[PDB]
Amino acid sequence: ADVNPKAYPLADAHLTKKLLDLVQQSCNYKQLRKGANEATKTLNRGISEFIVMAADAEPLEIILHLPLLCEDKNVPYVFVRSKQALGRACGVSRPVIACSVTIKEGSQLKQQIQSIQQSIERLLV
Amino acid sequence: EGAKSQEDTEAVFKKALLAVIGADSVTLKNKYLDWAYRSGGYKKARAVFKSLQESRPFSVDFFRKMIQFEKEQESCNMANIREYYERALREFGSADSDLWMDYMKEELNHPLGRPENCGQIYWRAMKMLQGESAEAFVAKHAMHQTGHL
Amino acid sequence: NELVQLPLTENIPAISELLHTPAHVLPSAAFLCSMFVNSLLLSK
Amino acid sequence: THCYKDLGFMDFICSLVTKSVKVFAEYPGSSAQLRVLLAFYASTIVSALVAAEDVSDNIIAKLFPYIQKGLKSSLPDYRAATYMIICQISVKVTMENTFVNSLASQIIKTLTKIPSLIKDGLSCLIVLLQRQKPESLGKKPFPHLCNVPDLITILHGISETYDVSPLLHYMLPHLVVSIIHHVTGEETEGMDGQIYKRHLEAILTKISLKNNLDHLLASLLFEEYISYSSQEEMDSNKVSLLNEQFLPLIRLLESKYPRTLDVVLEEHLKEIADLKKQELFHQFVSLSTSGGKYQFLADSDTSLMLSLNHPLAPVRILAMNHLKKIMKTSKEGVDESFIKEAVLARLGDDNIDVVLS
Amino acid sequence: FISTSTSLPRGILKMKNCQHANAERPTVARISSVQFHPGAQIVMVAGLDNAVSLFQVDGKTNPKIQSIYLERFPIFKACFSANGEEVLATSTHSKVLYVYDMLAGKLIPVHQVRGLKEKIVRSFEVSPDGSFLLINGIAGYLHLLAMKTKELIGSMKINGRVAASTFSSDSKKVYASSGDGEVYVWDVNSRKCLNRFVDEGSLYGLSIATSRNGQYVACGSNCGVVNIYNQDSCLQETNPKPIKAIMNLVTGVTSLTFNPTTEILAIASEKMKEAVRLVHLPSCTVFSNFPVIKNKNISHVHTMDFSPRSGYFALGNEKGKALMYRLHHYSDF
Amino acid sequence: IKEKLNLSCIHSPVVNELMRGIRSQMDGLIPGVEPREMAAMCLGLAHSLSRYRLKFSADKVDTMIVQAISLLDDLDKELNNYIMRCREWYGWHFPELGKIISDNLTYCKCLQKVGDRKNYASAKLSELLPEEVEAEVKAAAEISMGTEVSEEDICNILHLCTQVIEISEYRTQLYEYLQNRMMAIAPNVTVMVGELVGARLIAHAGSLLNLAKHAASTVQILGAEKALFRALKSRRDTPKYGLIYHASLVGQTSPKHKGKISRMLAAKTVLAIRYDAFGEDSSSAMGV
Amino acid sequence: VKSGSAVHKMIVDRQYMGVSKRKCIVWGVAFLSDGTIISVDSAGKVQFWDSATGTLVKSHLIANADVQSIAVADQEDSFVVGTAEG
Repeated sequence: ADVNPKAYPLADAHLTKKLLDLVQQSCNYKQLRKGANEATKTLNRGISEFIVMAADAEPLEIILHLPLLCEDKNVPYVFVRSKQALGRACGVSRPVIACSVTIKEGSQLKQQIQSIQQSIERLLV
Repeated sequence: EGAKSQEDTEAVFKKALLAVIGADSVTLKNKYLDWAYRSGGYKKARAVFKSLQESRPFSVDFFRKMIQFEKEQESCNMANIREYYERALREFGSADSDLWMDYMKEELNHPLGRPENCGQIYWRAMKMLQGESAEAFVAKHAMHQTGHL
Repeated sequence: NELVQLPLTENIPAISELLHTPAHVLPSAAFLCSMFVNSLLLSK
Repeated sequence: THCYKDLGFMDFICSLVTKSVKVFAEYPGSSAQLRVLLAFYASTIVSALVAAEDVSDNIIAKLFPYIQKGLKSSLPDYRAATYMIICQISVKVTMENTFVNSLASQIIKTLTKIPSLIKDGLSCLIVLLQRQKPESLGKKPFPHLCNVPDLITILHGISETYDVSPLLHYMLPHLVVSIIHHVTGEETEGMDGQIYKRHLEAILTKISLKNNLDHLLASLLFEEYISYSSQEEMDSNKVSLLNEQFLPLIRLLESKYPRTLDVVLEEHLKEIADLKKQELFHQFVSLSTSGGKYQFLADSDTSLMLSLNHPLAPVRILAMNHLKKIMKTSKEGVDESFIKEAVLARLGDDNIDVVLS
Repeated sequence: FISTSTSLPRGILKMKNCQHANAERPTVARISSVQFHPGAQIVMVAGLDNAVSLFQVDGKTNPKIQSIYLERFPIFKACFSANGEEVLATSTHSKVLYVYDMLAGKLIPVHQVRGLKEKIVRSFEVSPDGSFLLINGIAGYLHLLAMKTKELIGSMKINGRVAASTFSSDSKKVYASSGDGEVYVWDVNSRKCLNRFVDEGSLYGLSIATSRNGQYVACGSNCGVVNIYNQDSCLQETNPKPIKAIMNLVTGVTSLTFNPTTEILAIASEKMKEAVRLVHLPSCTVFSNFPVIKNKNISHVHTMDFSPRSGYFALGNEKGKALMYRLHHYSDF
Repeated sequence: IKEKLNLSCIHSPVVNELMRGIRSQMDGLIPGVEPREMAAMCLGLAHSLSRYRLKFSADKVDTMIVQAISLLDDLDKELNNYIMRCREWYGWHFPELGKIISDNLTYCKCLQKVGDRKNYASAKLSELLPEEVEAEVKAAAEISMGTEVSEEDICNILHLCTQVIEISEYRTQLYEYLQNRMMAIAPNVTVMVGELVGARLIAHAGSLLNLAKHAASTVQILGAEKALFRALKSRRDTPKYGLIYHASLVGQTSPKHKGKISRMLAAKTVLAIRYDAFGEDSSSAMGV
Repeated sequence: VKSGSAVHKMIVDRQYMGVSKRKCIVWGVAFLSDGTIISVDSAGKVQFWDSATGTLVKSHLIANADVQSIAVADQEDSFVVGTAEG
């Protein structure tokens, strides 16, 4: 409990494991952009499948621009509880509050990305 | 103040601030703050200061008086003392060498002060002060290091 | 039986900031001694 | 970097400080003129000791004479810089016992020269005694430590925020011995033993004892009382004097810390039983408010409290008879609650003879 | 002016390379387990070759005491009992657990445990006090067995896979780390879950260890981060904050071992060569001189152990070499 | 209603059907209310309700930030043109004054004080000018090259230079107004970069929400759009300062370190931009 | 019920102390005032769960087929289960 209500698409424990596993796979294929500034740039260039954010940023407003940009481009987005967990999945020694998986031609993760995309929109009902 | 009710004195002050808008408002705001402390208490002065803190034509006496009022109170919240100094230094920090020296002496002499902040105050004072005022601050601080103050 | 780590000079931030300021800006040694030795003590 | 890599430059800095202090010493009210320099003196040397990957014997050998020169001085800023240097040295290196003894002796003997730096000097001594090996400091500087004005009040003021355990851990074994010497013997000072007892009382009342200092104090009191009472000479009047001296201390220790002396007495029961020291144990537990529940029985070497509840029934009769004898006499070692709980517990057991008793 | 401190100094660890623990019996197979005997100068070496060997511990020669070869039993894990009179061994993909009683000279194969549905027995732990044996099962099941009679006492279930498990220092509790990054605390006497806390930044855990004095709990994860906690913090907090997160290792940590004096923590990863580190526990800083990468002898690390008084440190690798070092600070075996 | 007043209320599907019928015959049931009053009232209520739902208040609107700084530039261009006319027209009467006095406001005040060269001797300028400068001004009055002006000509010069001092007075009041509004709308931004630079950033993006959508790197180079696209097409090194060049932290530091500070400042500034745009609490603790 | 969020998810083993390819179906759930959840599944066992910690407390294997129905009396001292075998 004790989660900011502004992080509405809060994935549960089961979906969190699927998300962080796919993020870790995307790092091995060079298909991930790390950081809120880099995540914003992919949305402007229209090369992102989905956006993962961390719900435990002490001021949550520092990432709330991303949901607005995602709704314009029709890109799914979710929140996870720990920025430490998101940082380790990205392969970085520092906490990460937002990451973006990018569009790759011929990517082997296409079936897994599509299943995760379908899972995210279910949270929006 | 002498021969009329308290509410009418506040009414006179508010009308005066509407009529006088320019640099002549500087003296009016100071007398308004002094009346609030005497007619009311510390709470009345805080209410008047909050209302007037955004009307940009100011003087250093506006913030020096409020700092003195905070010191007379038994609480002496050090956070409020720094808060008044930052607002004054935002308005007159580019030219007032005395105001920077007063802020630095507050951190040393006050029982609640944090003397280790004096290093960053000196660094901030040198960059913000311009021309002769910067060199005056150097002389004033050098005098302060010895007992001549 | 328990193991306690005593404070060290380099780990304390305030002491390092005090030691990185120029000497003429620095206050008197009496204040520095109080702050330094209080930092070296174990808090309870 | 050049300060610790080149020791000639360090000697240059220290000699400059001493020379300038000596020059300004003749002019009264000239402390502020020496402010910046002394701060510079404090700022560099300490930082140099931080920067050095290892402090060698050469650095400490060069630094000690300047440390004593700073301690002997009357300028507060120069003494403060000396305290900072001492603290940093104690934090970084582990020293020989003799040199820690000699440094702590000089910190203690020159403490009262500047009355505004008593708290800083005591806190520096605490740091020194906490970061060095145990038993490094000897017994010679102990009287001068007891003669500083308002020692326990300054110690109490420090205790409100920081741990004061090393200094008390040093003082407590010496205070009890000094009290015993004062009661039975003579002291060079006129009333030194009384101020020793006053200091120990003030420590007990004001400063809370942590890190098992209560056990240490209780064990010291018990063992030293038994050791003095076990001497060849009888000294019955001296034993009575020791009893009337130790009674308030034991009672106050019981009052503030209830179970510590009980644990100490339980640990020493076997050792008292092995030798013929039952009567001394009886006297010592008679001194306390409670603890007469550990009296040995007349015929055997077992405590009353264990005798009352151990499985064998026939000797519980003797235990209850002993409790009745205690009831009829003026109770001085045992308290009301133990007796009441004992009889209410023994009303309900299986053996009817114990019920009758 | 300078003397030696009683405590272990930080920064530089004084070490000397010794003769290999398994010098008398050389092998080329992977070394699965190495362990020092609790009460005698004996080291036991086991590996993927079906042999189990026990040697007299001397820095010069390490003479062979006895070697026992099982038929088709590649040892996954072999350990001494807490009292030390018997040796327990297990294999990869085998149901039978082998118990070797040295005092009675009997080798008992425990192939059948009544009430246990587990098909294979490979991962297990022994309590410090010696009264319990815990077996890691499947579907997140933990089975508790009495040590003297090897009969099942009860079973505990966690949500998700069991990655690793360990006993408390007082042997009254069990720490089990799940496959999703969560760690459970179980009471031994009544098989009830006391608390559930989350290891920071762990997708899934690989190892866990506790200190002898009861002060520290350490968790290893896939990313190579070792988190060190106070034990009281884990018992009362759902999101405990670690004392220090060790970032030096880069690949998943598979081995954790605490020093008996609780001044050294040993961490290793088998996925990379020369991936072993030693941590000064009170300071939580890593010694800068232990893995001498110039020599290139260590390679992949599968097992680590400390002598009962920390005089020796042992290391087992994939090349069949049981490396051994002598720590000069400690003068007792 | 039942608790607050002793009154019984009935809700039912038959009630809902009755509501539908009244709405369908909305005209024809209330004779007093005109159709025009109904339509005009609907537009006013709909917009006020939508502003309430969207948290639009007089404080949250940042349009006056864009308007004030656009006007602030326009007043500067106007003031420059008129001052040159005072100096050129009065330079044919007393050319030495223009060279001595550089402050434009001080120049126009002296002209308003004293009409012709003859009156400079008797009149006093201590309040406007220092005494040694006043002596130089007084001395140059006797030895002059200028032509004598008519009475109508000197009246025209005074009226123009009077307009100058009024524009400068209002421009100061407008700048004080902008300081009030920036501290109220984005208090954290003003602590970071300042009132002027923060207002230029909002004016460039057109709104605070538009500025919030940008990344830190874009904010760093926002002003320098001409150099950015020159470098991108010709494949040269990109600019590194932008509008942030005039911020206080960038200005004070040495030219070698102005590049590192710019990206350090831009990264921290956007954090305050997001917080001011989306946060519901106006405070400067984060910015400080 | 106040905030419709899942406080706990409890994983049910597909086979009794084992794993199987066939998915486990929880056919009925009954809840007691003390805090225990009683569940019946297709694996043939009746299981007790604790709501506070979200962990299994006890399992009872009673049939070789699906256990499909649960019912609890108003006084929570007795309950009844019905299985696929009749």
